[PDB]
Amino acid sequence: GKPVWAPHPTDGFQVGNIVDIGPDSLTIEPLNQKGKTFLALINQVFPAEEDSKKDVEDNCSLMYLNEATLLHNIKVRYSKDRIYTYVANILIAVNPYFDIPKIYSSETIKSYQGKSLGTMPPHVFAIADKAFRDMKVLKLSQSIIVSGESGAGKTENTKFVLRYLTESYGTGQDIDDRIVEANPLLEAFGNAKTVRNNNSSRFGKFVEIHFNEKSSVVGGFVSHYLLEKSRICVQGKEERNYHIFYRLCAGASEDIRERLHLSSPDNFRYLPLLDDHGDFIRMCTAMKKIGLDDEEKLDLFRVVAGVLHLGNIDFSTQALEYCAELLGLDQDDLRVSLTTPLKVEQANNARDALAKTVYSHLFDHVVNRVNQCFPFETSSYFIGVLDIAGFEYFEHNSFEQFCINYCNEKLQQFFNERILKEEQELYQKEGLGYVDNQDCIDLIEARLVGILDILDEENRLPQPSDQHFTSAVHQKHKDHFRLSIPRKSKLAIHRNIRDDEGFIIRHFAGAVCYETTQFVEKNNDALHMSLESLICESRDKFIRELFESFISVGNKFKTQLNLLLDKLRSTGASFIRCIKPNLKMTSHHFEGAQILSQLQCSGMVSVLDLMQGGFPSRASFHELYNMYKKYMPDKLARLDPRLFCKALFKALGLNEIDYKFGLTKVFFRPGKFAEFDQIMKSDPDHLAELVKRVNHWLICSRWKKVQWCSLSVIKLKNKIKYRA
Amino acid sequence: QLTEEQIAEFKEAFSLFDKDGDGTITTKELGTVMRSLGQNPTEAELQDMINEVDADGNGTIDFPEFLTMMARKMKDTDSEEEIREAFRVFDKDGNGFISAAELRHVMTNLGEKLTDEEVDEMIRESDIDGDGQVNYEEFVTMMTS
Ligand SMILES: Nc1ncnc2c1ncn2[C@@H]1O[C@H](COP(=O)(O)OP(=O)(O)O)[C@@H](O)[C@H]1O
Ligand code: BEF
Ligand SMILES: [Ca+2]
Ligand SMILES: [Ca+2]
Ligand SMILES: [Ca+2]
Ligand SMILES: [Ca+2]
Ligand SMILES: [Mg+2]
Repeated sequence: GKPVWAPHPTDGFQVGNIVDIGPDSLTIEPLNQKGKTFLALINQVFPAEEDSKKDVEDNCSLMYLNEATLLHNIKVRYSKDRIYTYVANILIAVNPYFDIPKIYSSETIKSYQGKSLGTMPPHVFAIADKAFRDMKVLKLSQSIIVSGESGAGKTENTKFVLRYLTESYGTGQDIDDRIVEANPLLEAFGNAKTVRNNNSSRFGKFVEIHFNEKSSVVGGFVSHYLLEKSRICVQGKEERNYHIFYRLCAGASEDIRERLHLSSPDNFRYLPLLDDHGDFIRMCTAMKKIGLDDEEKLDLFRVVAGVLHLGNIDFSTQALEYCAELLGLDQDDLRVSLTTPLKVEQANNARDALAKTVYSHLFDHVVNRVNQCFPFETSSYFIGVLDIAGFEYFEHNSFEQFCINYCNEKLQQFFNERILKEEQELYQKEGLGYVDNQDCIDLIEARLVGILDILDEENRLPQPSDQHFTSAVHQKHKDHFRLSIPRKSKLAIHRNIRDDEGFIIRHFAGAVCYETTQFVEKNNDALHMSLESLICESRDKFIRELFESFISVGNKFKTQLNLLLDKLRSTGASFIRCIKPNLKMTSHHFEGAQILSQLQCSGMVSVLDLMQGGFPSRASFHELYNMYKKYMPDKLARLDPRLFCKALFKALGLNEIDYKFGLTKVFFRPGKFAEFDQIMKSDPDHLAELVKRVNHWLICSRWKKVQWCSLSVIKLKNKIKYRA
Repeated sequence: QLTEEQIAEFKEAFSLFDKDGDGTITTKELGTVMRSLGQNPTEAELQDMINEVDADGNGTIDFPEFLTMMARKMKDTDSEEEIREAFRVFDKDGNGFISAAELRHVMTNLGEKLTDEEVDEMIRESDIDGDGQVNYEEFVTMMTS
């Protein structure tokens, strides 16, 4: 029969033919591989678009909207350097891994201003404009949630959003500049080279642009989440510490270099297409532009350098001299603090915990300092852009992944609620007529009985243990639908993990097996009081002000996340789903299964499932008229897309169940657009005959349209007189 | 207010304003169609009329808002004068009959695309008494169909 899409282990889907049908699974022959057969579940074989060469800007224009046809549409577009595609209001953005021309220019920015979604090609600029327009018209704060794996393109698209908004609707001066320079400055202190991203954000952010009642920019505000503390001291083989460290070492003047006792990064225990020298220059530029004087800039530099030398003390004399000097401490006070009777391992961890605490508090200071550069007393609305990593494959899932996957559960719920709301409003407006993950959220975060609280309890015990904590989780949530023991896994390596050494959580994106070693220690952000007192009595004013025994990481983040959701829930929301095409940072390399998996994990396939419940195919009268006028008589091709479509509906006699003539679009039940396309592609003469028998009605419709239009103009004329 | 059928007719007439369709119109489209049918409102008059229903403040108008904008208190005698006035928009020389050439003028002013043969067909279908022209009675009958 007709070719169909069927699973492919590396392409996600492949073309094949159904050669046999079973009650559970179908037999598929891959295209041209006669003799080769394989089995697929019925629910994993999908109809394909007859035209395999076309692409559509909005996936709702496909005759068959499923995960396979969507994968293919996005694939075609990507191969033509069209990285952006809609699923109704949702933007899918595939990372190109190269600089595509024209599409980010200031002149392109201008072409997007004031345009409705779908009047211009899909773009991050269009999502940004709709958010400004909705804020102004609806008088409602707005959020743009940009999601995806590390290296998917979240930070870049966030920066495109902020470029667009300031250029289009900014003040003209000096606050616009500070909005676009804020993040690159934060990236110095919060970004790092990882194995997934050369410029990975090791923190989450919500960046708000605030407006007055006249929807004019009055300020900005940045919230930050979960700075990766462990990277400060140790990093993986093919990874780096935060950019600042290398930028300072590379680009500082000889004067600063002597003051801070700096060398090449290879002289520091804590430490290419990476231009550290150039980036330092750009950083100083940003710093001056946002209003940092050289004193503050150097106060920042000294602390950074102080942390570097601190890491050079192993259990050194010169490093101790430099560190105590820069951090404003007495050498002896510091030496004692790192050794009071301690073993070598305990001494390393004291030095490391101080370095982490100092740096993290510096990052808090830098984020606050940035907010101090575009402050506001009051505002009416904001447009906020959320840039945080979601679920992603790790071979070992520890506490960091636990926190990020918990965040994803809460944000995915918001997305689910919002996408449902958007669809309901459409069906009601046009006259067309779920499974929460709250239980998984509750497992993690509920007071007293949730994992976060159980973890905190362990931290407070006289002898905390990862194993005691893990067992407490398993006993409390033995029968929870979302919780499982590793030895139940289908994968051998999970089964190697003892009951008290991990657990499985059935997250939105799929089961995750957590190894719980180090959960207790990772949940604690506190610094020992012997170390905190030391740094609090620094001869230096700046080091004292950074700071002016247990602190829960998980519950601190829960508080932050709940505040974020309060904000998000008060906004109208738009969603950009970013997609990493491969694991190699290379352009023109579309890895179908990797991309398919992202589409599944981020909830897009679920969104498609929802739309198959109603009218998944949606086409404007203009789009249809352009597609099908060539099949009709010249007389009909001379209308007027609305009347053209009206005449088709009348001539074909399309039923009210399958076809909805909307306010501006035709809405089709599943399979019905394909049936309509089929009707249009037969049988020229019979089609002509169907139009013929509708002729009188069509002439009358034409008459009345113009007759009732002139009556409208008379009433409008008379109204203007009534008002005068 | 209006009957279900009147609303249906005005919705089709609204597509002539809302050409990109779309579903909404501004002051720009208001004036063009108005000028296309021999009316000449100023921009302040358009702006002021828009103000009633642009509630809003965005300078755009949807179909229910358009119907409200056309609404006003009317005498017993008013709606008949308006229909007579609509006929005169077509009957440009005031001889009581709409000719093929007069319909073409109106059609083409409104951006309608059809051949002269199709303009003649329109006249023929409305032309009940068969004299090749559309008088007031036939005009009304067609408008009421
Ligand atoms: N639209 C784009 N155009 C050009 N390059 C891009 C684009 N999106 C991503 N990149 C490249 O990919 C890298 C990773 O993108 P980034 O936005 O940092 O990912 P994420 O924030 O999702 O971890 C960037 O540093 C940049 O080199
Ligand atoms: F590496 Be990214 F900023 F998720
Ligand atoms: Ca319009
Ligand atoms: Ca309005
Ligand atoms: Ca005449
Ligand atoms: Ca006649
Ligand atoms: Mg990022």
